[PDB]
Amino acid sequence: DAARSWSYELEVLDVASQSAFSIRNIRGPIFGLQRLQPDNLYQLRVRAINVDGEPGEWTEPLAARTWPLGPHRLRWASRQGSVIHTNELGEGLEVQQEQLERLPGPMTMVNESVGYYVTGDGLLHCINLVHSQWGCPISEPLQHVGSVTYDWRGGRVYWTDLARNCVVRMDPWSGSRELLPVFEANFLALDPRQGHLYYATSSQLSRHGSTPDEAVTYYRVGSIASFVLDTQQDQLFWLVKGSGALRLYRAPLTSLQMIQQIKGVFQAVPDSLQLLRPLGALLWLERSGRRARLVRLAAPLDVMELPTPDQASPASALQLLDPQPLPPRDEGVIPMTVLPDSVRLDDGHWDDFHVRWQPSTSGGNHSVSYRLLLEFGQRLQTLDLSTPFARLTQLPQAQLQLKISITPRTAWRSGDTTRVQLTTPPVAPSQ
Amino acid sequence: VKNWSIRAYGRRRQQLEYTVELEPEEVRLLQAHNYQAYPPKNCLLLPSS
Amino acid sequence: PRRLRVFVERLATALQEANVSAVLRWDAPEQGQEAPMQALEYHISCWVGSELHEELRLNQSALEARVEHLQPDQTYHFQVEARVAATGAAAGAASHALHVAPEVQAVPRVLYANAEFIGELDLDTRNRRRLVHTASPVEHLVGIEGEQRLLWVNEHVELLTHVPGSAPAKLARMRAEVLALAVDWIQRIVYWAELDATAPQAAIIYRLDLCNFEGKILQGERVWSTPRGRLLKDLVALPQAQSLIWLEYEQGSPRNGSLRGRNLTDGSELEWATVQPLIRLHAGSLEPGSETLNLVDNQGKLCVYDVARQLCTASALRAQLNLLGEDSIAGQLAQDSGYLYAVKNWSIRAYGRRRQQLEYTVELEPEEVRLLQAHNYQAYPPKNCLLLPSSGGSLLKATDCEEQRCLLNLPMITASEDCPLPIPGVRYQLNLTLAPLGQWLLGAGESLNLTDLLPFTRYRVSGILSSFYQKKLALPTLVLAPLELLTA
Amino acid sequence: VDERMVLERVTRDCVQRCIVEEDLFLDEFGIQCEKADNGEKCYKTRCTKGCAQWYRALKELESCQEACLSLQFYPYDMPCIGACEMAQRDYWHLQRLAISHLVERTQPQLERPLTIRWAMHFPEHYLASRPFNIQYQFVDAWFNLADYDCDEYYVCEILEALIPYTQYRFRFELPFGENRDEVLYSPATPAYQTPPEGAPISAPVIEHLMGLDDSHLAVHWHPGRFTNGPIEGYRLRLSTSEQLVPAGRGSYIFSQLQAGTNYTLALSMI
Ligand SMILES: *[C@@H]1O[C@H](CO[C@@H]2O[C@@H](C)[C@@H](O)[C@@H](O)[C@@H]2O)[C@@H](O[C@@H]2O[C@H](CO)[C@@H](O)[C@H](O)[C@H]2NC(C)=O)[C@H](O)[C@H]1NC(C)=O
Ligand SMILES: *[C@@H]1O[C@H](CO)[C@@H](O[C@@H]2O[C@H](CO)[C@@H](O)[C@H](O)[C@H]2NC(C)=O)[C@H](O)[C@H]1NC(C)=O
Ligand SMILES: *[C@@H]1O[C@H](CO)[C@@H](O)[C@H](O)[C@H]1NC(C)=O
Ligand SMILES: *[C@@H]1O[C@H](CO)[C@@H](O)[C@H](O)[C@H]1NC(C)=O
Ligand SMILES: *[C@@H]1O[C@H](CO)[C@@H](O)[C@H](O)[C@H]1NC(C)=O
Ligand SMILES: *[C@@H]1O[C@H](CO)[C@@H](O)[C@H](O)[C@H]1NC(C)=O
Ligand SMILES: *[C@@H]1O[C@H](CO)[C@@H](O)[C@H](O)[C@H]1NC(C)=O
Ligand SMILES: *[C@@H]1O[C@H](CO)[C@@H](O)[C@H](O)[C@H]1NC(C)=O
Ligand SMILES: *[C@@H]1O[C@H](CO)[C@@H](O)[C@H](O)[C@H]1NC(C)=O
Ligand SMILES: *[C@@H]1O[C@H](CO)[C@@H](O)[C@H](O)[C@H]1NC(C)=O
Repeated sequence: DAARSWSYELEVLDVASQSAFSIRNIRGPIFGLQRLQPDNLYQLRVRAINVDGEPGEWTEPLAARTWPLGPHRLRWASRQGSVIHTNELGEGLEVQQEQLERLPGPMTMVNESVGYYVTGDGLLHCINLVHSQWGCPISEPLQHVGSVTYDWRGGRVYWTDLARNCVVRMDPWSGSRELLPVFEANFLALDPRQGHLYYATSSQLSRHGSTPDEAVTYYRVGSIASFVLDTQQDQLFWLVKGSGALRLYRAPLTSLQMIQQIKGVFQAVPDSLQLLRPLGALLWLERSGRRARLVRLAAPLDVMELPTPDQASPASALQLLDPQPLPPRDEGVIPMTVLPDSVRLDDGHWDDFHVRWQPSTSGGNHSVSYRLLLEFGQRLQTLDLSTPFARLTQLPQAQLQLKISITPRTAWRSGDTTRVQLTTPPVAPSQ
Repeated sequence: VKNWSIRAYGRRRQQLEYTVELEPEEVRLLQAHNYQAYPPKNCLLLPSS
Repeated sequence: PRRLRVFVERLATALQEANVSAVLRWDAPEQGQEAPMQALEYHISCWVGSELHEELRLNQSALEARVEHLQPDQTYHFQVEARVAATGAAAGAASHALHVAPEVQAVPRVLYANAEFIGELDLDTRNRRRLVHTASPVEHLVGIEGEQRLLWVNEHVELLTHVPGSAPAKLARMRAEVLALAVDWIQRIVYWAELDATAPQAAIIYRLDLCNFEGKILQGERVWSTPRGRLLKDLVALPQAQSLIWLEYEQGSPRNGSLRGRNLTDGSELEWATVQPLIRLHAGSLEPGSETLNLVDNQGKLCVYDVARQLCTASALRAQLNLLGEDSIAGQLAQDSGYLYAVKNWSIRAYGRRRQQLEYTVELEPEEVRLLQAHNYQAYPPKNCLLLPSSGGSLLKATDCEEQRCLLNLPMITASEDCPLPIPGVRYQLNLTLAPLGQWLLGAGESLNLTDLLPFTRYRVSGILSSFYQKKLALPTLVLAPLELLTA
Repeated sequence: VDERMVLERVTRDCVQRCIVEEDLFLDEFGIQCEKADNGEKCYKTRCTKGCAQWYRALKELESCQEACLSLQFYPYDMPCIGACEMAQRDYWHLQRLAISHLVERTQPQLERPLTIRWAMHFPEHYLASRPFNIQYQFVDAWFNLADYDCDEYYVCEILEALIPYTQYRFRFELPFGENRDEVLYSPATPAYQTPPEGAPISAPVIEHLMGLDDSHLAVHWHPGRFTNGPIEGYRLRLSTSEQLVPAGRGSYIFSQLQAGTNYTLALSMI
């Protein structure tokens, strides 16, 4: 019942102009300050005036730097499946018409209608946000899915299948799935410039490319909580959830160093790290769902705290929505189909028995590699080639009908299979 | 390279060893993995004195 | 039923990285007398969290394994399953999780030296060895565990060495009664103290460098001596503090033990403050930054001393060792990195440093143990500090000259600013030239005083610098800066 | 007899899944087999090879990439590896659902070296699983115990130097295979207090330290977490005045000090 009815002082110290601007007579500890210049840094201290006019001391200045100017929208998701679009304060709430499932994760957007998200039980769901009667190629939800990502350039949806320990690449327009040889991965991000798939296990974080020379391991350990990929600045952040210490790192895509270790019993949601683009900031949602933590890359020691709105009171996902639209599917990375008339089995002298075809090209001139299948009756021979050339070693000599299947591929996707049947030439010497 | 075929002549036995036929626009340049003999590790690195 | 016994063993060899291995020992299950001795297949899987570290399958009668390349401050889980080899039947299974922590963990092995031999007594398996059969009985015993070298003094007062695979070689023959013995393990210097029979009695500290030992008998060098009327006991060399701690008592008062010593670089006398007079001094942790002495007060009370803080340190092993009595902890007291050994009533009692408890009590024959030496962890410098330096520099400083001679000073060498300790076994080879006139192969620490020089004539010295480890590794010799020395 | 039903149920579900999803995945060579070939190029033959090789890889500690190694489809036979990994996670899910009630109904017992006796047994494929962790908790989160030694009947022996005069609760974490979400937790033990030994390792944290007037100075404090024994006294050094205050009092007020100047309080715990 002791009374401390005080009026507080909040100063604004701009570092760009060296100007001290101070207001008076605020009654509560909460204050909503308005009318700041964007893309600017400020220093803030607080003291408190009593009834008699004697103020308290200054505090330490906090490095407070503004969000840049723009319609900068945050997409909140509940644990009950409601989607609320706020701006960067947690104000300006718009309740979206879509209804997600229980405990949804980060929604990965394919075009402006169709998105893919992974719930808390491991199921992967598709939702058409605009017209829900059509747009999803997979009819039922798919179990044991770790995360999901999308390549805009290849036009392929990538998810980690936790049951198979594989990464499944899917066409969003047809639902055709491909097993990729990426093992024990939990989270995915693909670089669209070069086609490299970056993946993080529970133990390690590494890279998968179109050749085995392009596999670079960046980290080896607690466990990796999430990771994001910075395509523009050529760098790579991840969250390691250890023994009571949430620690974030940075490595280039080609110095591995520690940015901030957050100590406490509270930790982050797996797949909740996000790169905020206009600050160069890193966000993660907390496990209790009532708090989103933000660190700036310029100032590592300042860890900002974003409270969650009351309408979505436990949160399970938060994205900064990109203000540009997503770019469409590139037809410059699609490999052209190998012509079936150009697949010859023109042989040389001695033991040079080989199959040549016209080389498949793409629109933008990318490296087209080939996978070839042979059928000598029951005999099978599979070759992974980088040239339009395949030497036949085990030729059975007895004038067979050979079935040849050329599949062109790039680093982003694969072309259509060309299936031909060719009569083998007569082989007189056998030595 | 003679008449769309690359002919390897062995240095030890002094004979023609391999003749591999080519497509007519496969070879414009020809470079071999010749043995690039390196100095020892005292010569390549920083000196002592 | 017997349990699986895993021990963390850290072994450091000079010019090599310190490796950490787990010694896994498990006895066989109980078999009947009708069946013979059965081969047991031991499947050992070692895990670090959720990843597999090493996987071992061994056919043995009883388990004796080593899992190499463990990392310090890391939790390793050893999943060991035992199956009978001929039938496939499961004999047993064990799961041992182990924080590594190598400053407080070792294998319980001591070195004992009776009148007949020097042997190893493992206190886990209770098995006795013989390292060297001595013709004359051992009085003092120290060791260098990086090269398995035992240095000892017999009754015929002679200093001998023993590498495994060779005969005992005499390093020195000594003409007085030896009070104590110690070794600098980094610089390979063996320090001992000899009695003086002058009626004020003192103890003269001798030294001998093991890098000058080429197979013939060397002689010791007097470097320090005691103030007269006082005597030495219990020489302990600390290399990382560069100290040589003894116990200096007075003749006629052996229970007035005071801790003194010298600094090993400049020879300055160092003093250590104790709250009570002493009787005997034993070495402790031998770890850089945390060096320890196990010193005994005159009441039969152990103090776990700290060298850097110059004060007593309270431990839970201090109360348990004081219950053994004065004759046990001042009889023989040994301490490795993991255990702390004492002999009471013909039984050697290992007290563990990590759990602060009595761990092993092994009964003895009444004349088995006269001395007790533990394999304490001799921490070595890195390979930049032990070897030859990179830059030559102006190491020889020119002194003030007379007309006849110039006293050239020959100092010790640290390899860089990151290396605090001197380079072991430094030998200069020098010639003198008139700006050869002389040829000297002289070590570091002494002086070359250079007689028969012409007056008002400049002279020039030149030198190469040779160390012990650069001759062993066949590394090339540094040529230092040829400096010119003027005579007036 | 329950284990062979679990084996045959996982093998039945594996061959039934490889019958079902044979049209679902586009292969890298463009295979597109029909429903009745039984040829080596197709999804169904490589996938039933994966359901043939899942148990032999588990009991001999082989990976599914190393078990499903072929010279036709190299370096990775993805239906074979996928069917092996799906059958191994279905097997460890069925063992966890089999033994879940027996894990969560059986309480470990502490006796006193410190010994936990749990009334269970090691699994049949013990080396194929992850290592079990004993977990500790202060009574007044669960952290993993670093040093223990257990045999096959779970008669464990804690070799970790615990904090003296600290109430502890212990439980068993059982992982099942390499899946990190498939862990079973045992119930906690009855709470055991360590016997008291040694000096305290935690300084007592003050609550409020201010002056009363120009001639008095007040302090309030609470005891620390690891007090290492029965608490007897708190020594207060003001810089000097050094007083002895017993264990019941947590507030002391100094006197006869100088007006208007800057001091330093040192508080210890005895
Ligand atoms: C460990 O030993 C087993 C069994 O050893 C066999 O039985 C003993 C009594 C003795 O007579 C041995 O010489 C026998 O080999 C080994 O299992 C055998 O392994 C070989 C080689 O792979 C195989 O041909 C045999 O069939 C196996 N025999 C049996 C009975 O299982 C096993 O390999 C040994 N392990 C290691 C790591 O050496
Ligand atoms: C976004 O892409 C999806 C496909 O991923 C489109 O959905 C198709 O829409 C047409 C027209 O409504 C339907 O006939 C198809 O059946 C849908 N495809 C599938 C696979 O179901 C969708 O129209 C696209 N949205 C926009 C705005 O372009
Ligand atoms: C690709 O190659 C063609 C033919 O060589 C050329 O005309 C074209 O400029 C190249 N680039 C793109 C982006 O299409
Ligand atoms: C040279 O090449 C042509 C290519 O058509 C071929 O017909 C001819 O036989 C070759 N000549 C010789 C001598 O091999
Ligand atoms: C470990 O160190 C010892 C002593 O230096 C040596 O004999 C042994 O070969 C080492 N073992 C390794 C590196 O596996
Ligand atoms: C023990 O020695 C110290 C230091 O020499 C001296 O002051 C002291 O008197 C001695 N005590 C006795 C009882 O002789
Ligand atoms: C010994 O002398 C060296 C060099 O003067 C100095 O660095 C060191 O501190 C001294 N050691 C002790 C223990 O005083
Ligand atoms: C001490 O040793 C003797 C040896 O005969 C033995 O009888 C005696 O029991 C021992 N005392 C204790 C207390 O163990
Ligand atoms: C060497 O000269 C020094 C100068 O101090 C002198 O002490 C010493 O006696 C000389 N030694 C000899 C052997 O002449
Ligand atoms: C000293 O001179 C002799 C004779 O030329 C030569 O063998 C030796 O290497 C020289 N040593 C130095 C250190 O210059």
